[PDB]
Amino acid sequence: MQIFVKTLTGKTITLEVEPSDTIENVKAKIQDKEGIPPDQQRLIFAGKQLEDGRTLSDYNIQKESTLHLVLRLRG
Amino acid sequence: KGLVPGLVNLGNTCFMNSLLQGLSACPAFIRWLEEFTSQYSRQYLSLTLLHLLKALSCQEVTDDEVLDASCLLDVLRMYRWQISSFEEQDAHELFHVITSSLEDERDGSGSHWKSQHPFHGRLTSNMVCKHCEHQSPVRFDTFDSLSLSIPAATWGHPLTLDHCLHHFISSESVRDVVCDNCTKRTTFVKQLKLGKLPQCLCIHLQRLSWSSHGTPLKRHEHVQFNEDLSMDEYKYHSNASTYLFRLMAVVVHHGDMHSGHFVTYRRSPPSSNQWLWVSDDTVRKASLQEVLSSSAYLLFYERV
Ligand SMILES: [Zn+2]
Repeated sequence: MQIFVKTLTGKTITLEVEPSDTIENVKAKIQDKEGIPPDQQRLIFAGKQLEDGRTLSDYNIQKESTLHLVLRLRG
Repeated sequence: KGLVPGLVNLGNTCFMNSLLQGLSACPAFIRWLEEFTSQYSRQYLSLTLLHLLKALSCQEVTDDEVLDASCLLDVLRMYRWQISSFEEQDAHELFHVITSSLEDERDGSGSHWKSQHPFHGRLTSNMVCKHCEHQSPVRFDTFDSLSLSIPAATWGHPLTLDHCLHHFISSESVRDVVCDNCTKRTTFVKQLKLGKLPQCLCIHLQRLSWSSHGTPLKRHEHVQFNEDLSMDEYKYHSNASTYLFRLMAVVVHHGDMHSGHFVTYRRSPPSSNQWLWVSDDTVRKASLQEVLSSSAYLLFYERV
């Protein structure tokens, strides 16, 4: 299918994914065009921070869905 | 003196203590927790969370009172969020752990006549192909906070929360998306709006960007925000119902990307218009001028 990721600047990129893909696979695809390592990425969907290990099927991410990308600011 | 209890820092735990001071300063959130946990009088995250917030939402009962909130971290460490008990963490990531745990706890609860927690809102996403001008249908997704990108800053050019919000709501060009009319790809126009506003509005100002070189950059720029916030301009529908919000608390991050310290400005509890600077175990009176001059990271607004 095809999903959207709202990036750090607000610009929204398009990704080609499958419902069986893990989000570490998706974080890998965000790295391809944004250069963010997956361990530094936080992907949020429906108010939920997406846990590396699950697939897009467990979160029910369907076509034309918009994920939001934010970094981790420790304190 | 109208001072709240402080919270001990038992190992870089200011990310939790700052969030708890902010959350306890949101009276609608605490009233919802009391309503939600009232069914258990007919373990759980909500009971542990309410015990701390109820105590932090009132003036201290003893002079220089200090509480310990790591019982909360223990239960999250056991069941929701696998982290150490000593490493620095992001207060916004914790906010989403708490908010996800409460939605999961409510989905398993038996009193479904009760409302979702007040931070829960819904955003709209409209999309239209630029080639054929065929508007795709509306997509609503929920949100528990707004993560706003901080635009580029110029000397002498103010940087306002209203600007950050409008940029989050502005339309954009999205290239290489398949169309259902052109069958195709093509370039789409996408825009996010706000469908359902939450009674408690958490605003996350992204103080981490990505540099052109390939490393994170702390955003030190001051973002101007007001005690009063009108959200009418960002609604999807032409709703004639007004949406006025009032500032309850600010979570502030000092330091760089790796190292840092979280602090919180919050209103004093009525047993009003008096403000507090809370840094873990230390609570001081602060003027509204100091609050509005802080470098906000999380902003907690409550609808009036
Ligand atoms: Zn088209």
